[PDB]
Amino acid sequence: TTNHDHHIYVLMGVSGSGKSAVASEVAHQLHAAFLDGDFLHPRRNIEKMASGEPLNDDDRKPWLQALNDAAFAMQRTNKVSLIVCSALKKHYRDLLREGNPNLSFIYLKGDFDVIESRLKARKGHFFKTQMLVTQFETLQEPGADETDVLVVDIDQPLEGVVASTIEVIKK
Amino acid sequence: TTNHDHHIYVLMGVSGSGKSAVASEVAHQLHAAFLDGDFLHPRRNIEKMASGEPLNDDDRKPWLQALNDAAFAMQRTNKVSLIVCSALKKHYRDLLREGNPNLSFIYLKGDFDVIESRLKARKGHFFKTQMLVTQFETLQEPGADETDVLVVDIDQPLEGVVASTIEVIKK
Ligand SMILES: Nc1ncnc2c1ncn2[C@@H]1O[C@H](COP(=O)(O)OP(=O)(O)CP(=O)(O)O)[C@@H](O)[C@H]1O
Ligand SMILES: Nc1ncnc2c1ncn2[C@@H]1O[C@H](COP(=O)(O)OP(=O)(O)CP(=O)(O)O)[C@@H](O)[C@H]1O
Ligand SMILES: [Mg+2]
Ligand SMILES: [Mg+2]
Repeated sequence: TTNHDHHIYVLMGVSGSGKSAVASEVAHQLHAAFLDGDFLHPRRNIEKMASGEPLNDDDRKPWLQALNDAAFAMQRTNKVSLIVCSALKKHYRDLLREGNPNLSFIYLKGDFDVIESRLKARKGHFFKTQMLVTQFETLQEPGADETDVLVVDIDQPLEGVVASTIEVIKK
Repeated sequence: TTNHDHHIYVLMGVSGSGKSAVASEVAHQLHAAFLDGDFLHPRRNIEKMASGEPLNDDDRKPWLQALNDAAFAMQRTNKVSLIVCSALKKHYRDLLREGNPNLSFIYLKGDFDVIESRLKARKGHFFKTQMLVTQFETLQEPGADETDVLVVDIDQPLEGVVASTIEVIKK
């Protein structure tokens, strides 16, 4: 059932790195299957985040399995599938990876100052620092041993970010 | 938790009526969320479909509930959610409705003569007649009693269907 002929790409990196804004554009450009993973949490998770609370790792178990399932579905009918999922921790990455030998990660890498500048430029959006500091703390950048991780420089205008993304895709 | 100010539109209709192509531009242009519902089929379904066996109405139970779920999730954080899914039988429509008072359908409506010339329009595609008859055989036209169903006439070129879809959306 796994078409090793088709591929699935997971845009990752903290909140503010560019996942959504670049992924939209790439799928539109290569004309491909794109799925935002924020969309697959179980009804239980939506209420907990709505009740103002942070999901914990157990809550992410069923979500990432759903996403992994969704990875499975996209690559039956598309050669290029993009899924947005910040996936900061190396164990989430293994939850996605399992049974998907054809899934790989594209990591939109930047440092703090760059990503901070990016979110405060959100018109009307009040920017809270602790949130981004938790994102860096949680982030367990994939090492060299994570060999299905490709990497991208977000320090570049979106469109450059876009183009690089396409390259590492067509590379 | 149901944000009655954000809405989900399901692009329904037969296979061939433009569900995915129309929904991608409406998502692009409206800058809104788009989930294609093929991708939420349980690992079981991917295999039943792969082995070649059709799905019955039992195997869609779990899939449409996942989608209903997904609908819930998209409208927490977006005012306009579009979900592609054929939605042929009234029952499938009822199942997506459940829990989601803030959901609606946009019926990419056409007749047989039209959808067929279209599916045949792509090169290298070997078009099977029964496959679309069945489609129409299966179809349970949203009747006038289903008042969250809007309809868009497809006997119109791609762009007016995009434009009309957008109208029913902003209407
Ligand atoms: N290369 C770039 N240059 C300038 N702005 C960029 C950029 N890439 C993304 N942006 C903008 O930066 C902000 C981050 O957006 P984006 O929604 O894509 O990130 P994200 O999806 O990773 C955060 P979230 O997880 O909350 O969705 C947005 O304001 C976006 O328009
Ligand atoms: N209004 C229109 N004018 C011309 N071509 C159109 C059209 N709407 C759709 N198409 C084309 O018609 C065919 C059907 O595409 P599309 O993927 O949207 O159908 P669909 O989503 O209903 C297929 P399926 O349901 O099997 O997933 C494709 O060739 C698409 O490019
Ligand atoms: Mg995002
Ligand atoms: Mg389609």
